[PDB]
Amino acid sequence: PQITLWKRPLVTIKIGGQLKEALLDTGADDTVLEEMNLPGRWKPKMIGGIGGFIKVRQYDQILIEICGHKAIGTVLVGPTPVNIIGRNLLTQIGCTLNF
Amino acid sequence: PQITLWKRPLVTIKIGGQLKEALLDTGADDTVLEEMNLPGRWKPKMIGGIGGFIKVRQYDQILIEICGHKAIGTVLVGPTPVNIIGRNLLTQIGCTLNF
Ligand SMILES: Cc1ccc(N)c(N)c1
Ligand SMILES: Cc1ccc(N)c(N)c1
Repeated sequence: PQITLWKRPLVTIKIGGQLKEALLDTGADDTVLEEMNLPGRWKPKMIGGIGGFIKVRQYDQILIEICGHKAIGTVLVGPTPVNIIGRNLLTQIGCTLNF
Repeated sequence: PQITLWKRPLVTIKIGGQLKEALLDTGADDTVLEEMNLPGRWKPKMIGGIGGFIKVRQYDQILIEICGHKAIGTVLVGPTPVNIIGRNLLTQIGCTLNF
């Protein structure tokens, strides 16, 4: 689709059997989701932004559907206040910025 | 232009006579720039993100060129580590996400 920016670009995602909403975030290197259990093996990670840095759990080769577009890759889970879809997954679904 | 997301979407901006680079950030409600002097009247503001909240100075009706596209509006200045072009200005230059 083509998404405009008058509101926050929150779209529907599906991950580990659950439906969520997530922000398509061209300013996020990585994908970061609110707390949730996800399969198996993780390795710690730190991410920073405005205000500071948080500890997250990194999970590799995770399947995630983003508005009907399936992608497999790295998902981080931790104390973010919004689910964020970062460039790691945006590249996979073919996402571009246009103006 | 059409920008892909393999790298961070850092583009050239011009503000208050200076050339800078800034991230086109669909995850930022607001525009936020590293420390710099700018004309006249400001009113305090707080912004949050990952890790916490920072204090910024809000400036209204500021002219800013974003890759050749001129926009006037609110610019915040404060201790951000990257210059961020948020949705307030992205809407003005006609910026959309497409996939
Ligand atoms: C369900 C699942 C969990 C972790 C990994 N690493 C993979 N590939 C798949
Ligand atoms: C140069 C300049 C500074 C502040 C404001 N508010 C405006 N409009 C213009």
